[PDB]
Amino acid sequence: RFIKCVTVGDGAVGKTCMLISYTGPTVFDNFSANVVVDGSTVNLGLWDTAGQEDYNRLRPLSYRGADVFLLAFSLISKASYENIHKKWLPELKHYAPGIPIVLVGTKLDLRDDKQFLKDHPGAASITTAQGEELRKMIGAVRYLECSSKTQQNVKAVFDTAIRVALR
Amino acid sequence: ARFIKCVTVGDGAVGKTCMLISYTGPTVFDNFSANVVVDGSTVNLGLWDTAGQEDYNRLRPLSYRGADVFLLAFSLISKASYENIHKKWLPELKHYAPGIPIVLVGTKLDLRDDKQFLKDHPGAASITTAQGEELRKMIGAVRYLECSSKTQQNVKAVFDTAIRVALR
Amino acid sequence: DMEMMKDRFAKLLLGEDMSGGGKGVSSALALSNAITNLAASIFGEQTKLQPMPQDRQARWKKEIDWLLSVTDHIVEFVPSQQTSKDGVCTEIMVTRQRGDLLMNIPALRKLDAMLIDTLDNFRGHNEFWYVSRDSEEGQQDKWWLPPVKVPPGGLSEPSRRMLYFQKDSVTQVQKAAMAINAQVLSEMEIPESYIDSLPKNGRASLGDSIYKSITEEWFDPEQFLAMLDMSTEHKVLDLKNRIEASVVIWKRKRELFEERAETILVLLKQKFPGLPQSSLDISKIQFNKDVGQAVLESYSRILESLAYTVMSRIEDVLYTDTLALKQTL
Amino acid sequence: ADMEMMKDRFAKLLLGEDMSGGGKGVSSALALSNAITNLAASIFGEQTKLQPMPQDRQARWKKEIDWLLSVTDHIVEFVPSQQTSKDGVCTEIMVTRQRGDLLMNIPALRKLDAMLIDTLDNFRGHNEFWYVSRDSEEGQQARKWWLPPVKVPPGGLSEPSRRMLYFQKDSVTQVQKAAMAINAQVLSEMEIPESYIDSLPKNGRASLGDSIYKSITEEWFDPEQFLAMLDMSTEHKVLDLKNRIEASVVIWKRKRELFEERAETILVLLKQKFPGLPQSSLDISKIQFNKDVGQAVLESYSRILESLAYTVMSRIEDVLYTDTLALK
Repeated sequence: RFIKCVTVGDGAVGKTCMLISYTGPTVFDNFSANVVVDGSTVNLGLWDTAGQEDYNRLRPLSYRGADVFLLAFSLISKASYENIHKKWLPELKHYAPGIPIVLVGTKLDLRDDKQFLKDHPGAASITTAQGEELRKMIGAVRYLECSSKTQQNVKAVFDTAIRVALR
Repeated sequence: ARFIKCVTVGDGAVGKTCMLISYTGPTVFDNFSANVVVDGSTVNLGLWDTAGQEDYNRLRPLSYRGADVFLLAFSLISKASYENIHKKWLPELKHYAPGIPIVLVGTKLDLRDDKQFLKDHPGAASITTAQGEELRKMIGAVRYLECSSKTQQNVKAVFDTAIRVALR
Repeated sequence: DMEMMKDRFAKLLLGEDMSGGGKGVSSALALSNAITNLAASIFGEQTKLQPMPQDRQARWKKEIDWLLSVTDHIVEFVPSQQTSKDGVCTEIMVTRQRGDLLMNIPALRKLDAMLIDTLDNFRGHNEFWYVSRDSEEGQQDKWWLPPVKVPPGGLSEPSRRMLYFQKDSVTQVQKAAMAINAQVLSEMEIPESYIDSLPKNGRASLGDSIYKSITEEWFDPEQFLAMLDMSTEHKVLDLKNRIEASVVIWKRKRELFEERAETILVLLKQKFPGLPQSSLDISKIQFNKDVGQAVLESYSRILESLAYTVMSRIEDVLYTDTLALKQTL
Repeated sequence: ADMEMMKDRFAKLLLGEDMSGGGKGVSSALALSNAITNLAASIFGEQTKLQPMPQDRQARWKKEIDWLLSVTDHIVEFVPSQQTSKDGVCTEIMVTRQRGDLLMNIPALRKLDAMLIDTLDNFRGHNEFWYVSRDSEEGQQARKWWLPPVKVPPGGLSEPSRRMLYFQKDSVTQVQKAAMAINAQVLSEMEIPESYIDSLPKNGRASLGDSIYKSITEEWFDPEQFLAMLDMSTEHKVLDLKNRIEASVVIWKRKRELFEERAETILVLLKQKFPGLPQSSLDISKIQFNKDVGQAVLESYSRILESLAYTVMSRIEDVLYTDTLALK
């Protein structure tokens, strides 16, 4: 068995940090390792999409033969939230309809940080309920909120991707 | 679209590695493969060294498998290396690769009629082309060439013929 | 410069498969991705129109050298002659860099250097500046980029002058790169898995009405396209893929329809110089085992997209200048 | 200096030996496996005397093998684990740790390596025995022709010298076994390639066959007498037997357990009775088609370490043999 898992979404969302977090100057090379799932072993292939948000022609392989997508937005950026439906969904639904999506909300440590939000008035916190609306809207298989700093739910994210890509 | 494995075998101090390095470029000869156009043909050539196997045989377990031609090498200045071609090596090839062509190469051609070298090296003793040719007919090699890594004389001819015989 | 290089090279021999099972990708695909990923990390920090900070520059210079350096060893093994001081001519085999690498790699290094050069022309003081995305002034498309600000009542004409000049310089760089990319892609082998995905014939791939248009008595590729819905970039993409699919089939009388289709392809390139890569392009890259072409394609690709980043970042200033002038006359 | 040489080496590896760069080369496993063997050959071809490795070559050897081995630092297991924050929050994470089979064997072998260089290093300084140019005058008095004749004093070696020589020979033969075991082990973990399985004859009898197969499957069994029943006078004949039996084992381990055990006890004696007998068809077939980088490095490194051991062993024995002659 072989799984291709691709992290997609805007810039400054933490795509690469999430992956560096999960596994281990922010550089994530294509990574592949054996993991056991409920009995037998699968080969997990993780793909970063960093830079695509800036120039689409940068990453031609992003969508090809993908088994599961992690759509990621920042919990402190409403623009990143809007783009999940305005920009990223039309792409995956063009190149790979019917491939499962896992909604990931990053920067969980910053969301209720009253101090940080005061310091960066432009940043704006997305609620869980708001992330669930977004899950049901883009037909994502599951919504999870995580943090690279903290590491909360990060494994839960990939555990979901792994499980869903073997359906 | 047709791959050739060309393994060169023989004793120590016969200069296999050298011949190989001279043909391509202590010194290493890494397994080297490259497209070579021979007689209008676009062949895929891969060259193997056997250095060190003359000492420990278990060192190079991939030496004979899938071979297409062999370069059997002896030093034109060592009679033992000439004797070992048929006493030691020919038995190995007759066993592990029945039916694949052998090209007999006599190395160190620059030294053979070197008056001063043979003088200051009493133990070295030159071998004649006739004597080399006798060995060829005896072990049943397809051709015999005398070459030299220092000058590159007939080195390129050694392999041209090897490839030509490897092919059918 | 040891423990740093070592890692990069070793991660590549695993072919992405860190289990060491060699269920990884080709050494070529591993190299294509390594380059892609490195450019994203370095270029991603270039959010402002200013020189690349000395250490990022150093990282870039040395890391890419490592990855590009495999091409130094990709050779043609050809017969030649040599002649000793003594007079003797002996035949030898000789080793020269492969045709498509000799000229193209240094061309791409020139392009690389041109772009780093162009960012360097903004060393020190510029008339435009950047603000924090999340400050007050920041709230006044790609939301992650620090909004650029420009002096009220425009930009000094000598400032606008150089902006336009570098943009042209960069745009010629972008085109240069795209040409090399397109060239590598045309010479990359058509994967066995693509031919298998192909429909039974032309009509099936083209669709009923498209097939009738390309097979009429007279054909005008200009009228043809005007007739079809080209409103979205996805649609042009679908057409290009359908036409491309045909051409592959047919190239296995029918030459008219075949020539007709290739006429459209060229027009598609001309009316849409910006299109994402076709199914075939993707497929070629996906399966390519030629490490030389792997390097040529991805290097040209990242350079195309660096060129674009700079074009993008210039165009911001200019658009911003324009708006501030339109706030008066 | 060590950028130009290093990058160079790793490049031709990425190229799978296919210097035309068209990727029609060889797996990364096999390229590395070859690189390890080729380098060793090159380094210990010249190390032809029982004396310390020329300090430069020793540094070459250390760094060069260091480069090829580094792939193994990155071959991992990706396993579920946990960590607790400085505040007592327990987070479930995923950890990387070196692959089992490498975590213990790579330092094991690196150790065997240093043990061999150390054995040569003990011969730093003056020795009672000396060496003579192969094609000189004193070398002409000497009955593997390429090794420079060894010479010992007229009355023969001291007891202390002859004693150290024995002590080293024991030490070195232990290393040869340690490596041989690591080699035999990794070989038994490597995938049996499809081509091999397409060469297998139909039945247990078909491989052996009729005569030998009866023997193995009889009511009683004695492995020594089984061999004494057979002509074992040449390597080829023993080797053809080992092939015959391994083919049958694969046939059986695929279908009976009694014969499977008896066969395995014969292969076991074959290791005792004829150590230093060539790799089998099955062994060679494994190495040929092995994609596993970890195992490629494991098998070749053990292999060359085993063979450097033999070399040093032979060096010692040439001294002890000519010592024998100098007394008699």
